[PDB]
Amino acid sequence: TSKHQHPVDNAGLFSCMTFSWLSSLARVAHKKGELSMEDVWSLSKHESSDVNCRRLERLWQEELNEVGPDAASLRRVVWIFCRTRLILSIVCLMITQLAGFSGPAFMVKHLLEYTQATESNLQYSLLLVLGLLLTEIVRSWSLALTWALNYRTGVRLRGAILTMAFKKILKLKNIKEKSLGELINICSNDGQRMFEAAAVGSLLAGGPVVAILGMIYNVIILGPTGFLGSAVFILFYPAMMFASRLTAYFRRKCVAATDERVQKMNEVLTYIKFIKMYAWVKAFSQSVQKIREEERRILEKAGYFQSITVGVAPIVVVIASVVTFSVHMTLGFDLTAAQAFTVVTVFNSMTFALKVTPFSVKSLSEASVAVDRFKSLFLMEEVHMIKNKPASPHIKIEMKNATLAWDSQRTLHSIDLEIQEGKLVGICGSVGSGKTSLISAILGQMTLLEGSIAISGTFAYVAQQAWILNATLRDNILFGKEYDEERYNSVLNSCCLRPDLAILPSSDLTEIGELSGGQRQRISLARALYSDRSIYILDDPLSALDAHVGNHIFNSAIRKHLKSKTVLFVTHQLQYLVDCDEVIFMKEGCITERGTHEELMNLNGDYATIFNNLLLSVPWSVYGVYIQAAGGPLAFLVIMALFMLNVGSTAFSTWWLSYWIKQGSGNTTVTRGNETSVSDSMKDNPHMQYYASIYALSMAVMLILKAIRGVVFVKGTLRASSRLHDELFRRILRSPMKFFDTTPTGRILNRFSKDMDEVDVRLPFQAEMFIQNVILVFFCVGMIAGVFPWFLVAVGPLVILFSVLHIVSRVLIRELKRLDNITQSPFLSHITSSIQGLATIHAYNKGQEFLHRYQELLDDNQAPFFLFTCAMRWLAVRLDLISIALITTTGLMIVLMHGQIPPAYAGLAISYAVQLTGLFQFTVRLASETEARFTSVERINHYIKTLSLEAPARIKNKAPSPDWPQEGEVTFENAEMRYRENLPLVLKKVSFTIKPKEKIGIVGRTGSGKSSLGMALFRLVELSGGCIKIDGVRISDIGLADLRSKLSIIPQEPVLFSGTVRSNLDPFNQYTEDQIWDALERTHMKECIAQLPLKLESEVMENGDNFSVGERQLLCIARALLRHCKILILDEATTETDLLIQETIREAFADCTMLTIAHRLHTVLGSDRIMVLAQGQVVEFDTPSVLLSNDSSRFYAMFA
Amino acid sequence: DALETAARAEGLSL
Repeated sequence: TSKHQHPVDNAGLFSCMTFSWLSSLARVAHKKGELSMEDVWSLSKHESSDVNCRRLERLWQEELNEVGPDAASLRRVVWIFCRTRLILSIVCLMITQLAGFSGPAFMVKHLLEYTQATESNLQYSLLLVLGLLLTEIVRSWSLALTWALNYRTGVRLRGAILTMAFKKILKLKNIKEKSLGELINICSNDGQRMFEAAAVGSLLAGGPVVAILGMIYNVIILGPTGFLGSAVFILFYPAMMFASRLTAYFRRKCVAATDERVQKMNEVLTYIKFIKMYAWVKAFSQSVQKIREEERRILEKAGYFQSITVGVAPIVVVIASVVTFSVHMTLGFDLTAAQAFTVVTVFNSMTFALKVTPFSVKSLSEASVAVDRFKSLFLMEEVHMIKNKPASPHIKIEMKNATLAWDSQRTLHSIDLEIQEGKLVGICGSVGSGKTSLISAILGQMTLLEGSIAISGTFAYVAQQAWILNATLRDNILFGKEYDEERYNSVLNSCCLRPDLAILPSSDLTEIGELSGGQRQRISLARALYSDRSIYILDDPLSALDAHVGNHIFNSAIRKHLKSKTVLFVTHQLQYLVDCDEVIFMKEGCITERGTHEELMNLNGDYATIFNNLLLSVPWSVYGVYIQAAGGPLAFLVIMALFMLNVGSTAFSTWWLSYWIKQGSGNTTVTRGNETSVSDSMKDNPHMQYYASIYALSMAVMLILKAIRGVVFVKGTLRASSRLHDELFRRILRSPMKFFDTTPTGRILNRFSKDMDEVDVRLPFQAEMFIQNVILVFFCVGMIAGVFPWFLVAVGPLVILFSVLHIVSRVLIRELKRLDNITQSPFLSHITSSIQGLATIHAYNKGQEFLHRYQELLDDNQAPFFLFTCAMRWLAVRLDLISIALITTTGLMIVLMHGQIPPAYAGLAISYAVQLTGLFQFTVRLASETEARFTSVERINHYIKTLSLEAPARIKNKAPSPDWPQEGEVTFENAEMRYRENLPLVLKKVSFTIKPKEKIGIVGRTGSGKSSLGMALFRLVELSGGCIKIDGVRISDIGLADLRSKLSIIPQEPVLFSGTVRSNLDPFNQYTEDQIWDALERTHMKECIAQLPLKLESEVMENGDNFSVGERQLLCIARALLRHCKILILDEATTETDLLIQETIREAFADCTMLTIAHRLHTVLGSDRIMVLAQGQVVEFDTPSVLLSNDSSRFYAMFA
Repeated sequence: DALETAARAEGLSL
């Protein structure tokens, strides 16, 4: 961002048309391949934010003074702001449409009429081709000028409206009235909305005029029969809007469907391990499958409609042609080739215009909504400031008999206060008494009702929430002040920030995110101390702070530093007011007791009652794997064949028109009066009915082929996507737990959440559009070549140049987009930081610096975006110029061989060549979108392929025994277990045996290995040494399901799945209802279930956060007891409810073997045996009765 | 929409 003047101000008209400045920039980019912030130009003075802001605010103020703040319309204001640019744009666009209508139609008509003639006159046809080239070039350049003007106007409007809106929000009264998210969104996308408004509306004012001109030309050429050809668009475009609405409705359905699916995915992956030792995978697998099939059906419907509404333009023109010409020929009217091809070319023209218009209409509607939202955010109450000076400077704060009512309520009544400088005043009261209300009123967010308030000097404020600036430590401490060393060191040492400095290695220069509450409080106090204002107000600075350090800070700062300035103390603790100079008690918005502290206990008021209370790019591999997932090359071949059939059938219809016209009379001898001669008239052929029938067949083929191709393509793409989904789910559910132990769940959730919907709702769309575009262009070029091969050998080098231009433009576009994103991110970060702490900024009167910073950010954010848009326009201009060269050369080629080809063939050739225009930038953009989507699918493919496989659920070891386990005897032998490779071993030579029907409690320090036994016994992580024997059978020789079906545990936290009680208890329904009722009555739950009319169908939400904690624990332990497993282990299950839970557990499993992982000694007291772990090893093994009787026993150490 | 992306792909953001 280093430049003297922008190239815009120094560019002439020709440079403005060819974008020579961006041509040089793109050449430099291609030379280097990378861009930097320094290589781009800064904003010119014409589009500076401040000047536009001044103009917009002046106009808004004038309108407000004119009509009043009751019926103000920002539409008129923006209209006056951009009137001149709008009239220039509409005049230029009118020129564009006039040229693009007068050139092709008139030149084609004259050229075909000359071709139909016999005599050769090259002096005329060369003039005609020169004229048509002139019109094409003029139309292209005028369109470029229109778009440049629209871009400049849109940039100016967006900048002005954004900065004015920011000023308005910075001058806001209350922030809790409206949500923060929408307030951020009002400054995030409204600029894009205004850009779309300006540019695409100025483009919108270009369609109806050319449509009407085309209708008039068609009717005057043909006769009263042109209405049939002009009514097709009227009868059709309602169908397109209907299809759009239906697609929107189906999308609204599938978004909710996929929200449900992703919620289920998050729920299942949250407790992946919990499912892992239960072997319940199949149930959630099937549930995900049925949700997937529902969403797949909705996607099928949406895809049918989308593929219906994709490529109607050639279909529309073909339908218009067939209907019009069948009607014209059946009713005995005559015709020639020239009229036909003029008609089809004009039809192409209105198809272009009417394809341009609709998104412009939509953008205008969105703009209307956005400006209405802005008007809503323009008419709130503005925060006032009390600037009435006091009688004397000694009385810094003065206020006399003022009452207030919170805006949303009278709170404060009949207040009389007076505080002098240098006096410390404390505030005493309860929550809701009015402390916050009074400090806010002094802050100036409250209006003035009675008397007056006198405020002098600056203010210092410390927040209850302790707002933190989004910067490093050294930035927010100065808060716009110059840096000092001794003062900063003294302030830092005063608030005990040294531990904060030592803990973080780069604490002095570490950006703070938008830490601990005490750290925020202390840095807030440090900032207040460094601020050095006049009046220092303060509320509860030691609420979240520790008592000792808070007291030390108070003594070292308030009693030392601010002994000579006015300080207001507010706190919820009344023990600090003993040494305060003056104490004010605040109660129910009215002053009741006040004075000195000693007198304040002397008066024995309500203060004393509460005072004593506290005292007591991607390679071809991705394409190949996607094709393979699609179902092999056969589906690819079928879809290509369908597209080729569609375009070839359109070619068949047009070529049949040509053949019909060329057939002529067919050597028919007719009488025209007193003599007979052969007359080349269409109506004299006795086989025109056959041609009409072939036309009807062509239209039927049109419709049927389009429908079949759309349905087949949508079905194939959705089949491929569902196959990929099923493969990924199958692999991920057979994945190791180390995946989740190492990688956070956020990445996997995002892979399931956003990437999947992205591919499903984007890749088919762009892929199909790109395929249709390329196949249409290729078929038209193939036709023109099939008429003239010299055209093909001429357009070869043009193809090479097009490839070069595409490469250069792709490089430049990618670089520009990267720069735009990298400059956009800190912009949003700054908006969030500013909106977070508005009250403090208003209190310190630092508004101007914030707005200046925001203007800087807006400038260096909008520079690259404007450059990027201009680059896209430049690419479009270049491709349009290439197409103009093509049209010129094909016109000259048609001229040169006059008299040797039938006129109908020349007409079809020129019509197709005209159709070739404006079909290249579409291809480039679609290619870019397709490669981005394939980059996403490449990421998904790498993610799925980089997985691993565990041991199979079935192994050659077979089932151990139908009655396994026979007993509850387990013996350990030298257990060596480690969490990961190279990780320190958690298990180190531990061997023990447990007799059946015994309660065993494992007690040890954190990380001693108490948790490791759960994974060790379940074969979850493979043993690194030794063996584990249960009933004399080694665990490693049993299949995963075989032993996972006979083991059950209870976790520390209740695990409740979304669904029903029946699903949450036993999804497989392998138990009878009476057994469930017996389990519930054993767990004492029928009393809480029977009264519900959905007793076994009671819905359970995520984590089951609707019952009490006792109900959750009871249902969980029921989910353990119904499995009747021989071996069951608890892991720290944790007054009356707790005792009930413990007694229920004691009475429940008295007939099995109990292993207890409990961190509480009191609960495990009286157990049969106690297990002690010494950092992965056992030191004592005996009954706890003899262990508590031994002082030297480790078990007796922590008991005291 | 197919028509919505028609005008955007000309010279505007997608």
